[PDB]
Order: sequence, then C-alpha cells, then structure tokens
Amino acid sequence: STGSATTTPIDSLDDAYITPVQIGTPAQTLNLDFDTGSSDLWVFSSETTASEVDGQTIYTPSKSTTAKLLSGATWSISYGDGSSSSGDVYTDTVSVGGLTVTGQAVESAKKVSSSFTEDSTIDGLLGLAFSTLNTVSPTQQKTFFDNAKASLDSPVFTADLGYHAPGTYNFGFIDTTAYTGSITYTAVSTKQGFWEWTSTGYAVGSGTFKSTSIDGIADTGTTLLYLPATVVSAYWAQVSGAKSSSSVGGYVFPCSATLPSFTFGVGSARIVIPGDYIDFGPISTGSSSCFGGIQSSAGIGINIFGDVALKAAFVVFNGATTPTLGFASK
Ligand code: NA
Repeated sequence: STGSATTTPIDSLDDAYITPVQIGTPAQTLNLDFDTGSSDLWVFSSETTASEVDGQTIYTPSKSTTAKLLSGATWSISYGDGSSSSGDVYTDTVSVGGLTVTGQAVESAKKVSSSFTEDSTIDGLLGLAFSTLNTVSPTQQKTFFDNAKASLDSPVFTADLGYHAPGTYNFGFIDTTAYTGSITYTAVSTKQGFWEWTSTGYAVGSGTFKSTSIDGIADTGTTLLYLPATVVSAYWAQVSGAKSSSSVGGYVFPCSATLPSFTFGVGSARIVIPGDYIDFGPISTGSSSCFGGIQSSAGIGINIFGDVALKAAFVVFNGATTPTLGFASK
C-alpha cells in the first residue's frame, strides 16, 4: 500500500504545516501537524477542557463506531518550545492520503498549553519519530508509520515541504518526479529516538564550504534551523545590521536586507537554502526588525534541521531495518 497527502502552511510565514487526517468511522477529518521530532498522535477532542479549545476541530470518540478506550492508558508530552499536552487514549482507524491503519493509538487531549489553544489551525500532532519516544503509559504505543510499515510497498515516507506553498507527505514510495538529480543517503542514529544524522558542513552565500561535522535531527515539527553558535554567527555576520537580541530571543536583522543563502552538506552533496527562506518577517506587527530563520542551538542541547532546511529538499525517511535519511534538491 501507499498514501499521499498534501501538507499546507498554516500562515504566510510557513510557521508550521497541516495535513488532513481521517480518524474514526464515519471519518472525522482533523488537520494535524506531522512531526518527525516526536512520536505521539494526539488530537483536540470532546475531552479537551472547553476553555482550552478555540476554533480547533475536535475528535469525538463517542461518534466513532471503531473507537475503543485503551483502558488505563495516559499520555503527557512536553515539546522543545515549552508547549505541552496530556490526556487519555483510544484506538481507532486512522487514514492519511488513502493509507489506512486499524488499531492506531489516538491520544485524546484533556489538557493543552496556551500555544496550542491560541493556534486554531492545528487540531493535533502526528508524530513520525521513532516509537521509543512515544509517551503513552503504561504500554508505549507505535507511531502511524511504524503501524503502517509492514503493509507499505517500501518502508519509507517522504517529506516535500513547500516554501510559501503546499507540499506533500508520501508513505510507501519515492516519487521520482518530485526531485532533481539524485538522492544522497546518510546514516541515522536512533539512540535518542530521533532521525539524527551528521551534516558534512556548510557555506554562507557564495562563500567557501566549511567541512565540519554537525550532528542534528530532521524535524518537520520545528519551524527554524538551529545550529551551533559559531555557524550561526558566521551566517549573520554577512547581513549588515543583524544582531542577536536577548529581548527578542534570537537573531534579528533589518527588514530592508537581502539575505544570503545557506548551504548544508549531506555527504558529498549540498542542499542550498535560498535567502528568502530565512526571512520570518517583522518581530511585531509593523516593525522594521525582522526575525531570522537560522538561530543558535546553544542551550537546546541538539541541532535541529527544521522546516527552513527541510523545505529546501526532498527528504526520504527510510525506515528499513537500518534507518537512513535521504536528501535531494528539487
Ligand atoms: Na517566534
């Protein structure tokens, strides 16, 4: 089997992407944030504290003929941005882009933090990291990908995120029409539960490529590119008037600037992030200070190849016995 679903930016900045997901019988369609940096499929629900719901579509298990309580199971998750959610668990039928899994753990939120409530466009998360990170207790649950894997034509999924435009998540096949050139595959460590890999270096604009190992994670649920402070300083040094602002919480730059590209290495191959992808717009409405899309990972404890980086590539998440990542230009 295969599946193919369109993913759509939630706003004009590409802050996140939402993908429609069918849950239950008859189908309830919720727009979920597919997150290769976490491993829980959780939704706003009929159980979510009413004051914490503001415009989201909810899953109502009592209206699904295939829902069953996973008795005694609870979940609770905290993300890198400080957000959190928790609740109980149902199993139900879940379909993505025509690919169906029966018996998927659907984590129903009883509580969500303010950042979730405030984002009316995201109805929950669908985790695509390794199932070792799933938070369900006392019986850890599998991701949608892990439950689908054995049925798929190939044990893979791909992320093809758009810049200010829709893109695609495919399951079970490579769309050879969706990228240019060849796919370069690179090793993955699953030791922290992430799609963790080592980039071979970077370049800023038309500058020379610096060969250096940068360990980090491929994380579709993170907006920005978080890299070591040395790398990030070298990038922003090429933008007149850019500075790190402790008050704003990262590098800012004059909205009048034209940003340089940023290249990262994948083995001997190179992915180029256009400068425009690194502009996250005014820090507050009407400001002439703009927020940068490349930020320091110092204090986060891991480098993160978030959407800024991934949307410059066609990315293969290869879930074979030995997982690997692939990157192609597009
Ligand atoms: Na921000």
